[PDB]
Amino acid sequence: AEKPKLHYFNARGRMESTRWLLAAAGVEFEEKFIKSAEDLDKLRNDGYLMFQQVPMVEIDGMKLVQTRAILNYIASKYNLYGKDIKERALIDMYIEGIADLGEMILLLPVCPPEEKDAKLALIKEKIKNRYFPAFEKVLKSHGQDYLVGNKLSRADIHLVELLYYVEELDSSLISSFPLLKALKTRISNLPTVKKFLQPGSPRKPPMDEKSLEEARKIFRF
Amino acid sequence: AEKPKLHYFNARGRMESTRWLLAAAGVEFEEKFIKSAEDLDKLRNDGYLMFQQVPMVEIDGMKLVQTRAILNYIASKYNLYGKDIKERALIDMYIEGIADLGEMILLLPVCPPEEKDAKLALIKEKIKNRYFPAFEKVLKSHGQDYLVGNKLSRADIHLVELLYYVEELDSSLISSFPLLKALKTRISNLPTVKKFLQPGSPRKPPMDEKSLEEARKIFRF
Ligand SMILES: N[C@@H](CCC(=O)N[C@@H](CSCc1ccccc1)C(=O)NCC(=O)O)C(=O)O
Ligand SMILES: N[C@@H](CCC(=O)N[C@@H](CSCc1ccccc1)C(=O)NCC(=O)O)C(=O)O
Repeated sequence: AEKPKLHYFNARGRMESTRWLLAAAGVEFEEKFIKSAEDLDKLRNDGYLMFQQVPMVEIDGMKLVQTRAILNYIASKYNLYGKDIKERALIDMYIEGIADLGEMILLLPVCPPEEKDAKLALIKEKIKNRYFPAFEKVLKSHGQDYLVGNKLSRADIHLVELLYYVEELDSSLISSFPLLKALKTRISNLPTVKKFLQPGSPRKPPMDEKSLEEARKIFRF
Repeated sequence: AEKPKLHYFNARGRMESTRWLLAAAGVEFEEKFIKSAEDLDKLRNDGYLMFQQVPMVEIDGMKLVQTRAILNYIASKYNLYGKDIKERALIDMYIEGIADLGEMILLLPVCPPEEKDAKLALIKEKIKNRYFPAFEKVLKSHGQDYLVGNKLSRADIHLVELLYYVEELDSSLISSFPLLKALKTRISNLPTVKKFLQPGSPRKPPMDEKSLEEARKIFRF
């Protein structure tokens, strides 16, 4: 209990951006998986989850419960949040555009089957016209290697993680965006991220039929 | 252009928590309203909106675009974000539970009319069982006047703003939560917030038939 213990089920879900921030920061974590609905209710009843939900992360003696509260703490603790407030204002504006798009991709497996391909067509229109041009534009304006202060931050890890999810959606979207392609390569070869991308890591896979089935059972949605 | 200029339409919407944070911090702002869809496209074409959307806030020479990026900057600039990172980790966990609930109430006027009362019944179940007990519990644990460091922060203004929206939904929900009732009274009598609650302020009203009509026209949803 010096190693962060991330409480969640065995899936990408809402824990994955934390798994990537901690691993890129070189921190080693421990995971306690929720296998059943009763695993989640025990957690609730013991007073571990402030709003009855997970992600939950035991770190520095706190039972931290919200995604954005978990990430903001880790990003500050490990110097991945910029040097001053004008610098983390640019990081929050970029990474919140990334969480808007990321929420669309995250929830797409739960979409009503009629809607599913209309939603997917809308997510590809947003990537082409709105989100990727915006980020191509900040990398093109300063011509530096990193999104914000010519120093690695959480905006780069949160953006590259998303570029991996968009590549699984359709590997053709990124092709007209050369500076994003370059940033993906670059952050993917950093030793901490490279370790994480390798075959034995705590990194999780796409949601399939059986994970979504387990997710509906545990979280009763 | 020393006064922040908040760009949005003339409604509560996603700008209202900024209107409350700035006003409680004693800052005076200016508002440029979007009246039409073309008012929004001019803004887009001039390169003011990074992801083609509003809220947008011109502050300290930045055209800041995301809600959480706007609020995090103002809250840091005006000392409303806690003293250290363990203190803003508690503020982010509390205020993100408040934004979950607040998103439900915000979007309720746009819900499909079949669904509307089932959604409203669900929001009242969440308030009674999940969100208000959680906050009653932190005020009861330390017995202090403020949610986080016995000093006013953004967690108190964001929570009281919500207690006003829940009171318009159903004035009976808060009654079994005495310490929240007390915090509402207390923050409402601070001179900056009191000024804002008074009849001539930049504070906005509930969404009605005609505001939602104007909102669908400007934002094409
Ligand atoms: N805003 C919260 C959201 C948390 C949340 O919704 N958690 C879900 C689990 S994450 C849900 C999920 C499942 C499948 C795919 C994506 C997300 C949960 O615990 N549900 C039980 C409850 O509400 O009582 C956060 O970011 O931490
Ligand atoms: N995550 C963004 C969300 C921004 C957003 O959705 N903005 C809307 C305006 S806010 C929408 C709204 C309307 C009525 C009631 C609640 C919210 C917008 O500009 N839409 C145009 C577009 O997407 O191209 C934020 O927090 O800033």
